[PDB]
Amino acid sequence: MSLLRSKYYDHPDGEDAFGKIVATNKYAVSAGVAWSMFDVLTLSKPQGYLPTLGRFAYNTGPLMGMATAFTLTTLVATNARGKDDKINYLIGGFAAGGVFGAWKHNHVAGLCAGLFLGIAGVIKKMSIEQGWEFFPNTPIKQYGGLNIAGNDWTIMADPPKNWTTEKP
Amino acid sequence: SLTPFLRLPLTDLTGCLINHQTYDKCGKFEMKMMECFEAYGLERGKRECADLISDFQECVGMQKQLMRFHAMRNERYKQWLKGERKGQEFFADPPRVDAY
Amino acid sequence: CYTDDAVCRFEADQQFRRDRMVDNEIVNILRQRFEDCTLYEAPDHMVKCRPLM
Amino acid sequence: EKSLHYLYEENEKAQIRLLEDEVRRKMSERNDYQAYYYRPSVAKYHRISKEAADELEALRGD
Amino acid sequence: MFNNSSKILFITIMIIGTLITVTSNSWLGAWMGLEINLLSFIPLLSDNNNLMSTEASLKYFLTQVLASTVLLFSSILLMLKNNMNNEINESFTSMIIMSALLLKSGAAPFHFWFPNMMEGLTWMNALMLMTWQKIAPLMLISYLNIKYLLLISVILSVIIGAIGGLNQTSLRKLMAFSSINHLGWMLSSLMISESIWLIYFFFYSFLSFVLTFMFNIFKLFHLNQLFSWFVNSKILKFTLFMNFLSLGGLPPFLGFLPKWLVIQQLTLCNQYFMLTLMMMSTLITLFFYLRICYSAFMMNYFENNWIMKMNMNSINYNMYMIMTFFSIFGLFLISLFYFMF
Amino acid sequence: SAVNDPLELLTNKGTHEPSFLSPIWNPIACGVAGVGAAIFINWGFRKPVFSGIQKHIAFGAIGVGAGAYFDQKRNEYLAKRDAVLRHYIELHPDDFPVKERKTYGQVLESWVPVR
Amino acid sequence: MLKIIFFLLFLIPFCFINNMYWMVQIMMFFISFIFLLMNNFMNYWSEISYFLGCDMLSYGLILLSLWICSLMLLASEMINKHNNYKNLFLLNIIILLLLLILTFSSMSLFMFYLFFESSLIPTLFLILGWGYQPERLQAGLYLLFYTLLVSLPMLIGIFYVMNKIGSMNFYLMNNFMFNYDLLYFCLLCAFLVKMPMFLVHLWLPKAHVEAPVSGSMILAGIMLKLGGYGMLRVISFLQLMNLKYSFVWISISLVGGVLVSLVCLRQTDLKALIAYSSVAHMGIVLSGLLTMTYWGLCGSYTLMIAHGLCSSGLFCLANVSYERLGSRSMLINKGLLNFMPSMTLWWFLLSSANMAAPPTLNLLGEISLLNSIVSWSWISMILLSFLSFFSAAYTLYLYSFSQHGKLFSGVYSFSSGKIREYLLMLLHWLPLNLLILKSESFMLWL
Ligand SMILES: CCCCCCCCCCCCCC
Repeated sequence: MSLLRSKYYDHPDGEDAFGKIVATNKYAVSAGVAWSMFDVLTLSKPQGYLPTLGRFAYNTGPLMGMATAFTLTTLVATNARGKDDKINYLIGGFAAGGVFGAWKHNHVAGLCAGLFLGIAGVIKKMSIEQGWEFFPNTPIKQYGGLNIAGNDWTIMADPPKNWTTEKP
Repeated sequence: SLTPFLRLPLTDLTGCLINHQTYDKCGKFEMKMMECFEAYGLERGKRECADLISDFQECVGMQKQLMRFHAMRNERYKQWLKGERKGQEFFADPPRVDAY
Repeated sequence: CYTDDAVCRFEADQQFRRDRMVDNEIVNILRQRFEDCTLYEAPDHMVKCRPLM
Repeated sequence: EKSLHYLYEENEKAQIRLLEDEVRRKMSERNDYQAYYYRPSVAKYHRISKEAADELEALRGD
Repeated sequence: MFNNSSKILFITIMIIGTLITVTSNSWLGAWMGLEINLLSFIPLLSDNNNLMSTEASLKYFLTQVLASTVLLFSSILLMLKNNMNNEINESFTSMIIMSALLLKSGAAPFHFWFPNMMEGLTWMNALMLMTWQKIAPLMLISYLNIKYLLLISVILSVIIGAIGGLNQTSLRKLMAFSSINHLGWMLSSLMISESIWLIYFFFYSFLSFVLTFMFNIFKLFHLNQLFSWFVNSKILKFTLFMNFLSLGGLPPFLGFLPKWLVIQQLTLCNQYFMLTLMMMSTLITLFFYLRICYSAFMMNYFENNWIMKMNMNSINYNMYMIMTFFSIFGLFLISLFYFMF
Repeated sequence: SAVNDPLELLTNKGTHEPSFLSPIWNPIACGVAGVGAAIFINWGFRKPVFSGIQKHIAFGAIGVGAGAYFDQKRNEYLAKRDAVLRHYIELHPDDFPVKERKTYGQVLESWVPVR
Repeated sequence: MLKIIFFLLFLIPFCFINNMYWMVQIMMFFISFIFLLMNNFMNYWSEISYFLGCDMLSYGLILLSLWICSLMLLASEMINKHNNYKNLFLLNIIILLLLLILTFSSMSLFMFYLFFESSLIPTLFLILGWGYQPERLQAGLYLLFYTLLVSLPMLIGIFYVMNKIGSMNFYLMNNFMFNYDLLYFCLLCAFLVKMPMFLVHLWLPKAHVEAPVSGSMILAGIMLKLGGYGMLRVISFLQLMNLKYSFVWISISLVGGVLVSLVCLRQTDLKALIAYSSVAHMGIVLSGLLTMTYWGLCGSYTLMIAHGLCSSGLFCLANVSYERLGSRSMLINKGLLNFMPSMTLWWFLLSSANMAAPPTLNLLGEISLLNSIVSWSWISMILLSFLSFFSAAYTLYLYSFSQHGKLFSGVYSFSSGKIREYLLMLLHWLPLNLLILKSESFMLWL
């Protein structure tokens, strides 16, 4: 029950700022901490208390830059024009790609990552305006085939039950 | 309870391992829950046996009873710290050892 | 035809295709009537072929 | 007329496939029938252990 | 199995322990069945004339003992909080049960023991490791209705098991990374339909059980041993190498059918994005399948000169060619099957 | 039929005549598969293709018997599946009601013109 | 189409009988003769027996595929004389012919998808087994992965359409229409890569230069027509999303075909120039499909059939000169009129067929595909005139530089032309000039 326990789409896009920053940086924190936890023990071990936190910051902070730049670019593009659409998410993806290019000192990564994250942004915007869900709850969940009641193969005999289908 | 997947004669020994039917105060409640778990099923029993599941759960797990007891114990110490309860009369009269 | 019926949408689509074909040679025959008016009235096709057009 | 017969057969097969899709969706939504989505739980072993504990009460003694 | 009747006894107690695990209506009976299965599978996979088989047995022992103790811990916690054998609403102890089951199954990111240990094995024990030892943890995953943790495991397994198999030229570690990639298709089917999972597992074990026999008989532990493998007719090697295109999911072979039934059951249950993520995964699996398929598809090779006759067992090569026929022309039996209705 | 009743949609009236290959396709395909499997065995052991016809006859008989048995099991499985679907429709008539058939003369869809 | 399929299924055991290559060719030409006498098909689906039937579209595509495979056996004689696994090659050709007949005779779309992906495997076998260069491994992997990467989400699209409609039959799917962007992209991108758009062509020249003539002809004459026949089936129920998203594909497929036509002017390989020539004319086919006019579909099907015939005929000429000169290029093969004077007649009669040749079916396909693009918009006039001008600029450079001028003066003695090669060139050209007398079987599929 705080401002940290907020979602990205709890408000319409462009209405709220700080909750969107906290939410998108929360997914950035989760992804960076998970990747750095499978990084600093497994490949390129730092062998120190301070370079481990340095690798944690190296794998975390640019993802905060990605999240903050994409959310601020989407907020500016939503507050600029009246209509909300997909190319706001596209230019936010290009801003996050520019943040990637500033991370890796390679413009080509910055563009290609901008194009990929813009495609991801327009697909996510199509999801949020068309109503379909990326990972929905499963409607049809087969717990078996036909005759799941009929293939009880047990050698012990069933005692008489205490329940009936007959009305009193 | 769970279900046996691809059930064989080898589950007949395993099925009677841990249950409350052997001389326990809760098992009749458990038996009643198992009754609707034989009637409604394992999946409809999670929704249509919410009363029978909770009675068995706070009968053998004793969750609500122990939360009640720890609220009764914390309020007395809270009154002692606040000064409403005197230190000489801090505890009530003890029960007889032949009781309970 | 009903919404779920497909045995009668086939017959309606086939008669629609056949009526499209029939109207296609209706327009084609009328165009050949205009062209035969143009050839037969070689110096005076601006008067005789205006109603056919 | 062979196209008419095949179209009638395929349209009825499509209608039955749609009907069984709604039937399977409503069956998996509420877990009502014993056939497809029912995950069977039995109270056989609880009754067996309670019956065995009931016979063991008679054998207590000396 | 080979060279001793006590190994047949160990196979018997292996089947007994796995069938005790999967039939248990309580987590404790499933846990003791996993103990019986571990007891059975330590002596197979141990050989004192091999220096690396004992290390592989030690890696399997440490991984399974750590995963079984976490599984009992969270089972005891589930009994402590929600006193029945299952849980009404999903919580964190169900995620600990699922994680301890995923360490047994070998799915990512708990996959790291699996191809690092498969370098120390023979081929028959590899086939027992990646088919039958995935019966007991995967069937116990079915009791847990968790979507995010299973989805993360599916995505990580199909990403890693495709990418990771590109680097190794050894056939055992490559086939282990292939089994990691086919594990993600099994876990993706585990939360839509248990029968469709059983079918994908049966056909995956069939294709594994026919691809082991080609490597067990002729002792093909490396990629260039396939290029040096002598056959008396190159059309026979061309036909025998079509099982990798079957395991890659290419129609009209048999292995298109279980992938296809998983894709059909996933699209009926309205999952599309992780299905598309598993489309890009199986192209890379088909790509490192094709490096094996270089050894038979060019029809003529600069081969070693000294070997002139190929040798095989009688019953093993007789049983191998029954299933190689059904791994190529197995889609003609699509009318015979009645499970999928 | 002015209504699409699911009971009338699912009840096998008997107007669907089975095909010529319907009772016979699975045993002949499984027999061809068995004969081809024995041929493939004889080819891989560097025998003549039609050398051992005992294996060919045994594999063909096994294929025809398994095809007939599993075709019968398939037929009872499909009969029980449609019986389950019919009984579930009669058990809950509120969720599967009788819908009135609606012709194109009462429907205004949006046509898509090219130009 | 059960009689044709069972004819080829019992034509399968002729591969295992030795010295029967020309017998399989004779009986496959007999199949083409019988399929010429089976013509009674119209608009809807006729001759229905066990999920198999055809309309005029599928009749023309099966007839083209049967003609190409019989010519392919006639074209591939180097397999016969060197005994380079002729039984396996014959079995691959017959199984691939079964798969192409079965993916064209499909009444439902899922047989079309299933046998369409099944047809990728014997083509990959032909690439990896019967080429001549070390880049065979680069060729079949590009073909397999460029097809599969876009053909795998179209299976998800197929199952999405099946759940929504409940059937895959092409007439029952004609009634519905869908307003989903990603369904449109799945059902289009596989055909947009399988028949080469300019941005996704890459796999085509790599698959064509490396491939054997029996393997380049099945990529040029057909199997790009799978990606046109798929759109001829799919665009019927996705008309609104096609009107939303046609203009990007029309712009790409009209700028390519000018850029692609300028590519062929700056290339020296004989087999690669015809490989890019397959891109430019089916750029016209792809532009004419996504305009949903009646003339666009009719002229598109006409240019599919006729372009398949002339591109397979042009790839026939690029292997006759290759096996005599050792390696093909513009520089080695300069001026072959003084070496083979009688081959030069077929060289011009099929290189002129690649552009607008006056009594051929290529012109009749091209004259009606330009109608739909001009009626679509007037902006497209500028990039069509450059397209056809550069088209006959490059395809006359092929015959021009390969069949005129001074000799190489570094070549050795080779064999002359044979009866087989002139007969092979005749059956690619005279069907282009003889089916114009009944072009309504290759125009009207509706
Ligand atoms: C090699 C030929 C195999 C098939 C022989 C004929 C089998 C006919 C079908 C099986 C009997 C069906 C009785 C209803």
